[PDB]
Amino acid sequence: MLTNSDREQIIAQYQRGENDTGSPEVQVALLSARINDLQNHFKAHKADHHSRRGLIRMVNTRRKLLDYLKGKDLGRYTTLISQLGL
Amino acid sequence: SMQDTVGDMLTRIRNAQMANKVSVAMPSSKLRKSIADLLVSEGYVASAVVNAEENNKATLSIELKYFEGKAVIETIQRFSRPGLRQHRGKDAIPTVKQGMGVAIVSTSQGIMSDRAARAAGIGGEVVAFVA
Amino acid sequence: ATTNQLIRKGRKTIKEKSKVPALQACPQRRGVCTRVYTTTPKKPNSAMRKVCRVRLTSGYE
RNA sequence: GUUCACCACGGUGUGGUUGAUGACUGGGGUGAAGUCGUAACAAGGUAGCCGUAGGGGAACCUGCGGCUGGAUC
RNA sequence: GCAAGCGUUAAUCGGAAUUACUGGGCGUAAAGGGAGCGUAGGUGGCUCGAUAAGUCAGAUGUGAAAUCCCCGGGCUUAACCUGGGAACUGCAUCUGAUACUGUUGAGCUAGAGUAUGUGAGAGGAAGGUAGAAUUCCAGGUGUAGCGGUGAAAUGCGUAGAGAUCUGGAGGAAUACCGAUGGCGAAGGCAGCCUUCUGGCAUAAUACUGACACUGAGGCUCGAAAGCGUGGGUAGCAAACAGGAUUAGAUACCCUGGUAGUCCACGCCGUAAACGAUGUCUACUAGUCGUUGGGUCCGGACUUAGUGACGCAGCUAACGCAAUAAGUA
RNA sequence: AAACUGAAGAGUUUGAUCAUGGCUCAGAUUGAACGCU
RNA sequence: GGGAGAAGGUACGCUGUUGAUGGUGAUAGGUCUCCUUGAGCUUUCGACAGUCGCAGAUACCAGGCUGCUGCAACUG
Repeated sequence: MLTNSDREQIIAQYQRGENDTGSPEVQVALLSARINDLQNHFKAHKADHHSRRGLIRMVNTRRKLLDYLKGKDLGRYTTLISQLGL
Repeated sequence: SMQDTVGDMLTRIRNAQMANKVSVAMPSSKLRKSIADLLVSEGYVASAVVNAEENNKATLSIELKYFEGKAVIETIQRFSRPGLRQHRGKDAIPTVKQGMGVAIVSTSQGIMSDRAARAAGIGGEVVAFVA
Repeated sequence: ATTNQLIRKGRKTIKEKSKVPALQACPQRRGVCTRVYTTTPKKPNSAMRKVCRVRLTSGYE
């Protein structure tokens, strides 16, 4: 999983201000890193169905946040998914 | 979640009077205060004062009345719910208890009783029936 | 049965068919007797009731 | 007038849908003083029921899992 | 009782609130999808504005005549005819209003989320290992029974059983703990250990600022049984075989026993998949337990679960009753 | 002046009951048919 | 995968005009070399118009095709 050291590094790169950690950009960035990290766990444990329900949840959460940005600030959205490759 | 703020207000009043509570309190709003103010002026509740709380929040406290140990508001039902809004013209306002009750109507001149809307010759959204 | 559910599906009552299909919504039909017999009624009571099997002008027998 | 173009009838082939009929066959129902049993209702005399599988003249039986809409405890 | 008609049949509406918009239901009478995620859609917090689409009002045009209803007028009355109204819910176009819905600008934190610290757990996946016990194989002791039943018998045993001791093989399940205890969306999940991994609970601060709820189709997961291929196979055990019981006994009971049960990868997609109770909100007497926290002073309080009662209320009744079947 | 006036239930499941729920009936109507007159 | 060329249809010669296109590349402009233009030759497709016959895949050449059913899986 993601450690504290790198988790704070993604926040520091997607900061919308001083130690916010709550903006749609930082949340989507945190979910994106977490989702990609779990791709290694599910490659070795594909029968893990109870953990995968958790993975879908943050995939669903990330989609809801991206929908919110697209409706809120289009420029903030097209730029964010350019960095995250979504 | 909560999707009927007006219905929540009436439900709080309906349950509080069923429980013989002295007063009922809830987070405030201009629409809630406007209906609560009409209930005061119609004579169904004692008073309704808004207290400004912190974090730009407010509390609307309504003092209830009881007559011969029975709640003054015998029935308070919601007519125009969010799932089906009810707007009526000046001649289609449904009366409550043959004029005894109040059909709270939201007109372009604000929240007022059905007898007031007919006197003003104006329709609106029939938001509730209180008797 | 919400408001949104009623404006999507809607109440559909069903009309009953005629209990006398051979008449074809006519008060009377003429026919030709192909058999004039007698038969016994159902459980509660007993008799020899007279029945005629008739082929009607509507194509029903 | 001739000829070409368009075109109706009509013809040809191959499919689709649908009605009536069809030896035989499947279950459904009704009908008497039938034949075989007695599956369920009481703990119905092996608690019953659900899903599934195997078996059996027939109700049904048995296995696995589940339920109480199971009495006695 | 009707009467120059009266009955019957056909047909429509009614009664039928028996498709319930007005105006019904879904614990047990028919009826909650097995559970979840989610698309379209439906609905949606607070405050200050803008707009006026919905909404409301006014005006104008139109809504043919007839019909219906009201006030009259002519047939001797009536049916009939007829004058003027009213109505024709509507549609269009302007004007006004701005409480609500719609569309928008800005702002807010109370719904929903994020970061940080602790905590509990049979949550999931992959490996490893431990101890009982059964079965089998091989020996030592030992001799006439063992097993089973309500009784027996089949069966096993003088080729030495059963019992007892010592070794070896193998598979499956994990006694006690153990608990209306816990975790999981449901299905489900119990020896112990490591690895990978999901959610939840909890105090405070910081942050985003309605990002929400539900959800047709869709997708995912989904007990047991069953199917495919490949392994394994101790116990139990469908089928099957025998012994009984019986009138019969394709059963119940007895002795065996194969598929299956176990493993890997895939199908199947169903259960009384049940709380026979969809999900999410807010509110409404109380009492006593219990699990994981937290804060105070052995108690007290507050949370999120999980139970037993018990008001009001609801219910045909049973009964439910802050984990509602109450109020919305 | 007026057009603004309108709403009934019963029988039948049971030893009896309440509920549910179907069936049937009493009303009005017709370009009607048929029977008697 | 197939069945399937299932079945069954329409056009087809010559003459003239005309559109598109692949190849090779002389002549020029910027060393078994490279780029653009492209003469001549050549390729494959169309359209329109006319014309002759009984007949235009004209000769030789060159599947007949369907329905039911037994058997064996098939190539061999």
